[PDB]
Amino acid sequence: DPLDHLADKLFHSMGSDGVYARTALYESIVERLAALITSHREAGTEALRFPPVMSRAQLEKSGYLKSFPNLLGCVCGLHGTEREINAAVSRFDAGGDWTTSLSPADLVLSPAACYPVYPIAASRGPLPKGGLRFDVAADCFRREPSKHLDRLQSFRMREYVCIGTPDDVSDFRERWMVRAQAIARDLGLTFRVDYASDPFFGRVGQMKAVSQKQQQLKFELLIPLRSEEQPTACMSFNYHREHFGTTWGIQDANGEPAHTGCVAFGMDRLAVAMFHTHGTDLSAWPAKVRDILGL
Amino acid sequence: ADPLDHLADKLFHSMGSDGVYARTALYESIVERLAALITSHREAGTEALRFPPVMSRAQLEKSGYLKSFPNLLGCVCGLHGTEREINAAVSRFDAGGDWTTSLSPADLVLSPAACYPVYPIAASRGPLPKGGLRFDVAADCFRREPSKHLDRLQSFRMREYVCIGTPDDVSDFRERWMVRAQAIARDLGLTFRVDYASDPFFGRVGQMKAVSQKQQQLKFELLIPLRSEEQPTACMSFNYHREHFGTTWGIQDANGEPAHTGCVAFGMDRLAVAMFHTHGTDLSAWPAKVRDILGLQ
Amino acid sequence: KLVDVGLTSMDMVNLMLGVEITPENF
Amino acid sequence: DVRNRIIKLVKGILEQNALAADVTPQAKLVDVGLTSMDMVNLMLGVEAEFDFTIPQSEITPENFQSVETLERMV
Ligand SMILES: Nc1ncnc2c1ncn2[C@@H]1O[C@H](COP(=O)(O)O)[C@@H](O)[C@H]1O
Ligand SMILES: Nc1ncnc2c1ncn2[C@@H]1O[C@H](COP(=O)(O)O)[C@@H](O)[C@H]1O
Ligand SMILES: [Zn+2]
Ligand SMILES: [Zn+2]
Repeated sequence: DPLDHLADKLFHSMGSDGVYARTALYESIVERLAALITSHREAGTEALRFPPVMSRAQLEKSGYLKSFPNLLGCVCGLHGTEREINAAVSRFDAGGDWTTSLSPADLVLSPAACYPVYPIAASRGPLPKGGLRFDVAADCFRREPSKHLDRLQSFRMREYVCIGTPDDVSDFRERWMVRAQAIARDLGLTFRVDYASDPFFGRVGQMKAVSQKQQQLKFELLIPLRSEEQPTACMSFNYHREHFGTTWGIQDANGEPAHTGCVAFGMDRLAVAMFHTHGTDLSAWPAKVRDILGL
Repeated sequence: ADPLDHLADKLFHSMGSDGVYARTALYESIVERLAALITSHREAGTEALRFPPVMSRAQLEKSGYLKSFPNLLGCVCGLHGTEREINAAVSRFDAGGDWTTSLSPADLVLSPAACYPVYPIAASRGPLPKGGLRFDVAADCFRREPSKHLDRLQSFRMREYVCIGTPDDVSDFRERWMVRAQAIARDLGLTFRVDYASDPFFGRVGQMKAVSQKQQQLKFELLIPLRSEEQPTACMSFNYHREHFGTTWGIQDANGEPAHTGCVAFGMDRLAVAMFHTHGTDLSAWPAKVRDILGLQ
Repeated sequence: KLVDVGLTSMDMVNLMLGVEITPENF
Repeated sequence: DVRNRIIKLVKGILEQNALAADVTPQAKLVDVGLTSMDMVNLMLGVEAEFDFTIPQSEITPENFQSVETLERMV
C-alpha cells in the first residue's frame, strides 16, 4: 500500500489494526490543520468539544442502529457484585474468558462528532432567524479494522454543523463546499468533490445509499492516497433534511421542523494526505503551504 | 448542593450522562493553556506520543489492570455476528427489546490511564540506554465511576511524563517532578498540599495492596480543596511502579536488570476545574501573574 | 428522472420491496 | 505471646526468599523488606495460622506497621 512507508515517521503500533500512537511530527500537523480550520469558522458559531463517548440512548434515538449497527462500538463493563467480579477476575487469572461477565453501559463510543449537538440545540427552544451554527469535534470510533493508514478505528473528526430552515442549511453547505476546496488548494492537495453515499448496512442499506446519491445529500472531497482510481474521502458535506429536527423536536423560526447539515473534516485523513503529498520533512514543504499553516 | 456545581453553567453542557459533558469554548481554552504550560516544562530528550481513547485489550490485560481495578474498566463491545443476527438485534430494538444481547467483546478497551500503551512500545526497542527513556504521553481516559460532581468524570484527559530506567533514574525523575509540579501549581495560584496516597485497589486483598503502597510511599498526590479541605481533589499524581511494568514487558535497563518505571500524571480536567473554582469564570478578573503564566495577556 | 418524481428513500425502500444494486440501473 | 513468636516465623519465612534480615517488634514491616505481594502473602499466612479472618476495616497501615501493632490486632 502506497501509504505504508509513512508509518515509521508518523505512528507507532499499539497492537491493534487502525489504532496507532501518534508521533510529535504527526500531531504537530494535525494541530496546525485544526488551527487552520478554526481560522475559517463563520461568525456566530458556537464551539463545543465532546468526549470520545456519548449517551447510548441519545445515539439509539438518532437512528444510528438503522444505518450502521455493524460499526458501533458500545461501552461495556463488569457491573456486577464484588463476588461476581471476583469470579470474572479469577477466570482471567486461570487464563479463561473474563469477558462473559461484561454488560452494556449507558454509553457508546461516538461514531461521529455531531450526534450530541442535536439534543443540546433542542433544549434551547425554537431557533432564532438564520438558525444555529456549531463547531464540534470528538475522537470518534468505527469498528472497521484495517491495516491501511487512511482507514482507522479511532480517529479525530471536526465538524461545522448548521441547524435552521432548508435555505439556511443549503446556503451553509454551498459556502463550505467552495471554502473547503479553497483550503485544500491552499494546502497543495490534489482532490475532486463528488456525489457520495454513506455505507448503510445490509441489503436495504445499499438501496438507501443509491437514493442518497440520487438526492445529492452527501458530497465528499476525495484525495488520491493509495490510487487515483480509489481516492480517499477526507471531508464530507452532509444534508440531513429534517431527520434530526424531527427526531429531537427542533423548530426553526417559522415553526417548522428544523433542517440540519454538517461539514466534516477527517483530521487524521487530512494529516495523512499532507504527509503523503508533501513528505515527512517539514522544512521542504512548499513555501505557500508552510505559510498557510503558520510553520 | 456541591460547591463546584455553579461552574457547570459556564463550563459544560449535559450529554445525558453523569460524568460525561460537552465542554464550552471557555473551558477548553483553559485546558489548552494548561496543556501548553505543562509542555513548556517538558525536559529535553523526552519523546512525545499521543494515544487515542482506546487501546489493546490484550495489552491492558497483560498489564494487570483487571487484578487491580476490574470495576473501572470500560471495554469496547460490538455486533460481530452475521448480517441476519445483526438485523435481528436491530428489529428487537425496533420492537421494544434490547439489541445489546447481540454484543460481544472487541479486542479493544477504553484506556484507563495514558501511560499503559507506552511500556510495550518502549519494550520493542530492546535494552534501555544508560539514563533510561523519558516519554510525554496523553490520552482521553475512561473510568467507569459515574458521579454528578464536576471533579469526578467518567471520560477525562490525562497528561503524563513517564520515566523508564533503573530505580535511581526513576526516583530522581519523580523527585524533580514533585518539585516542579508544585512550582507550577504555585504559579497557577492554586492552594494545594502534596501527600502520600494509594490507588483504590479492588476487594479485600486490594485493601492490603493499598496499605503496602502507602507504606512504600509509591504514590504521591497533589491535592486541592475544591468542595472541602477534608476531602480535597487529587489533581496530579506521582507514581513509582517499581519493576512491575519492566518485568511484565521484559524491559531490561542498561545493566541488564528488569527496568523500573514511574510517571507524573496531570488530570487536565481537574486542573481546569480547580482553576475556575479558585479564580472564577471571568478570565479578565484572574490574577495578573496567572494570566501571564498561561499566556492569557 | 426516477428520483425527481418525488421518490425519496423511504419511498425508494418500498420500491425495493415491491419488485448488484448500483446507482445506475435505477 | 504465642502469637508474636509465630508472626515472626511467617514473616521470617517470607523474608526467606532471596533475602535475609533482622526482625523486632518495634521495627516497621516496610523497613524489614516486605513488598506488596509479601504483605499479601503475610496477611494470608496470619489468617491461615490463627484460624481467623481479618475484617476489611482492620486492614490498615496502623495495624500492619510493625509486628507489635500486628499482634495487637490479633
Ligand atoms: N475509518 C476512518 N478513518 C479515518 N477517518 C475517517 C474514517 N471514517 C471517516 N473518516 C473521516 O471522517 C469524515 C466524516 O465521516 P463520514 O460521516 O463518514 O462522512 C470523512 O470524510 C473522513 O475524512
Ligand atoms: N474520575 C476522574 N475524573 C477526572 N480526573 C481524574 C479522574 N480520575 C483520575 N483523574 C486525574 O488523573 C490523575 C491520574 O490518575 P491516577 O492514576 O488515578 O492517579 C489524577 O491525579 C486526576 O487528576
Ligand atoms: Zn455531522
Ligand atoms: Zn502513568
